[PDB]
Amino acid sequence: VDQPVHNYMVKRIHKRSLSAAFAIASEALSLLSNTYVDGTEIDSSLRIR
Amino acid sequence: NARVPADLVIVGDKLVFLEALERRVYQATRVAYPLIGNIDI
Amino acid sequence: NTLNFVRFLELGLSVACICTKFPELAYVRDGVIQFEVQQPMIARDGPHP
Repeated sequence: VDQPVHNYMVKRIHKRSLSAAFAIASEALSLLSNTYVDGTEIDSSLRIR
Repeated sequence: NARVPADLVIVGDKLVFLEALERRVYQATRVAYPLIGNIDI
Repeated sequence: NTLNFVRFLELGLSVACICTKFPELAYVRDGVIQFEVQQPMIARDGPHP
């Protein structure tokens, strides 16, 4: 004679990640830091670029 | 919900999607597409 | 007999080029074109740079 069975199963999570890089050059960093400002009509275009 | 252009096929008695994402994703990048895996014999 | 005159626009080959009129072509020493093409990026993890 048989009896009915109950099953208990437990799973767990698995952790991963994603990575992406983003670089700015030294000249653009010097333009964005508002250091050595001079000739405001010709450096504004470089800053906008 | 939003309306999206995507094809739907019927297999057996189930309505499934059929995506072949190779132009939307993995195009003009530096990564290799999966589902092109290798076998060893 | 009379000839059947061909115009280039009515031909099917006119779809393969962009014709444009330029009168001062004899003075042009060098003419250039420019392209700025960017590419997408996928994001991953693990033992990858």
